[PDB]
Amino acid sequence: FVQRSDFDALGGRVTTVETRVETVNNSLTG
Amino acid sequence: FVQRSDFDALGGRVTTVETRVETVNNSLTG
Repeated sequence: FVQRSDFDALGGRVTTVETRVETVNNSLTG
Repeated sequence: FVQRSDFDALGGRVTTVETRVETVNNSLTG
């Protein structure tokens, strides 16, 4: 199985990418 | 619960997307 810390660590990366995928789209649209 | 294989399988997708989100931004910025 997998520990809670590893799952929470991966959750931060997913949230961070969700911000960048929209910042990049907004930056280039400008 | 969830097995280690499924967590590691999802880890590859997150890493792959992290590369594409920057390649796409760099390709369009060029």
